[PDB]
Amino acid sequence: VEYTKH
Amino acid sequence: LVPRGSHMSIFDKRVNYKPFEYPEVLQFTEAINKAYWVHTEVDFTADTQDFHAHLSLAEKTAVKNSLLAIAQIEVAVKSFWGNIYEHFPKPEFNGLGSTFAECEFRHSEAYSRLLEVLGYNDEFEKLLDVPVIRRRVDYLSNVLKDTKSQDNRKYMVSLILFSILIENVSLFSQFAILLSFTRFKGYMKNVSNIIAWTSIDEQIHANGGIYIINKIREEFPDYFDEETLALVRETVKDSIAVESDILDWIFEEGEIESIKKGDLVNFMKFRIDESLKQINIPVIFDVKVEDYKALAWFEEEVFANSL
Amino acid sequence: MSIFDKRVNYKPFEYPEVLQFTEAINKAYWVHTEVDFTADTQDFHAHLSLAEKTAVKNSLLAIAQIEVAVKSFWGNIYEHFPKPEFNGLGSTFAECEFRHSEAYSRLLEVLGYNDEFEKLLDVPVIRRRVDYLSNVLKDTKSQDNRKYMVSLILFSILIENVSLFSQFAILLSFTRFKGYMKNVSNIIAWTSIDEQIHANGGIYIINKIREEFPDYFDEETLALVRETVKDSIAVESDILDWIFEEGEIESIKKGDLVNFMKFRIDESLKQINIPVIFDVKVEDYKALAWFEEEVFANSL
Ligand SMILES: [Mn+2]
Ligand SMILES: [Mn+2]
Ligand SMILES: [Mn+2]
Ligand SMILES: [Mn+2]
Repeated sequence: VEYTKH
Repeated sequence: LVPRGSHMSIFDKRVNYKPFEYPEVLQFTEAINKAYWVHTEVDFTADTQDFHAHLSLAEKTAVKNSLLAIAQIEVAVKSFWGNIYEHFPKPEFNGLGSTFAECEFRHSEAYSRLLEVLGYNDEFEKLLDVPVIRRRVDYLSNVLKDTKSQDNRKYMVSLILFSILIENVSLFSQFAILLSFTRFKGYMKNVSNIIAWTSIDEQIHANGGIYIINKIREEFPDYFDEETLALVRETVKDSIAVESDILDWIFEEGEIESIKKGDLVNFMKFRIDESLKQINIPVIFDVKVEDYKALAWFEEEVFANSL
Repeated sequence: MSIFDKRVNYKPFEYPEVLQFTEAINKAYWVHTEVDFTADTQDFHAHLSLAEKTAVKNSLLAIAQIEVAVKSFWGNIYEHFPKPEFNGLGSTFAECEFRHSEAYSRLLEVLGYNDEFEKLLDVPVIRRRVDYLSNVLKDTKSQDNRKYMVSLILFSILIENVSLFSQFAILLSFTRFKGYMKNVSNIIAWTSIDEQIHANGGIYIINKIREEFPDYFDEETLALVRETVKDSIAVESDILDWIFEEGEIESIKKGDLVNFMKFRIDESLKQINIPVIFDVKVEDYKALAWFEEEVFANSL
């Protein structure tokens, strides 16, 4: 799973 | 205080560079950066004269075999650290991975140099003629078998064994032997520089491994199950048996003054247990008091031969 | 065996010249924590015009766009050239790229551009830069050795050798001609040396492949490279317009920067036996001949 966080 | 109902794991890919989800990574990369060294810094002329004139056959053979044993792990493509980002797809773990992988190439070049300098390239090429080394290759291949496994539980097992055995223990008896020559007889100072610097590096790699294992603990506590803990306990036990026998081969021409096999074996057992404590696994050997203080001089000598 | 075939034994190296590149990195080793930028911030605040501030800012944003990222190319070359020495070359360059990402991430933090960096895809010319960089990198993990070799050529001659160098030049002009941003210019100069070593390492590999598989360097490959380069140089030219969006500055000119980039490309193409594209005249490329000397000066 690919994602962003700030 | 408030635990999250859900969150991304260490195995999921964060795309944005900063902030780091695992900022502590930088403790380990900065320690390596600060200790940075290459073998070209070092000239071994004094050490070869020491070797030629002042070491017995028993001593020469201890040096030679301790270095062949270190080379057996170090003079190789060691692709583990370069591969961790494939399992923990975070920017910080690419940085830890790349940092430790470059370090291991400085290692391979260093020990390759010592082999050429001391004239042991022929003996290194034929090292698999030694029975106990072939058994070391076997236990090393068992540690490394799930290094590239997509199954995360198994990979975690590889990582535990990689960190506590290969990084934290497998080399350290050879490091101690070589250092003993400097500590107790003032010989081989430059060789002992290389070894002290490698020791510092390998401790940092082992602690970095331990950090990652402990993060997996927090996120996936179900992974540290009965079978897995027992699988680790057994592999460690066996591995220490092989490394004890490595000592018998290193001292094949006889025991020497600066260091003893029994002290080294308790030194290894001890550091295994300490590493086990650090990842909340029950101790295996439970060494003393006061055996393991035979080699309590190790760290002091390491700190000393780093200049 | 060939460069694509795995060798098990550590030494002797089949490609011993790898060590010239790894030794260069070793000798040039640096980390950003060796520098403090307080004095640079003071000059930025007090002594730079809006035009100049924007050029500094946008140049650093453009650098970060490439440098503040996971750059997986060098760490993965061993998967294509499975030699102990190329694991060495790859690991040394990969670590180097992490020192870069930490350096430019810090510069963003210190200058207060983290919000703008997060929103950088709002800039049209940047989106065109993402596309061409993506085009270049798309076959980085291809098992097709021919496909990968194109990636390798374009990575080396564009991304390592050229894409950032106009930004490097802009930042160094402040130090050279006005005596400001000395510490930023330390980071820039050290990065420029590292990236030149990376590009040269790529050229070295490319030419080894050419010696062993001349058939890979066919008419279709050479035409694809030249077109991609032409499109990418047009994109980097437009980047310059955005860097100077608040006005032209005294210390460096866009025209000179474009010739600089065109010249750098041609020299790289010559080194790998591909026809020059721009053929820049001596009096044009001499304009930024000070670059190398400034890099050397700010290396200490
Ligand atoms: Mn090592
Ligand atoms: Mn290690
Ligand atoms: Mn870079
Ligand atoms: Mn680079």
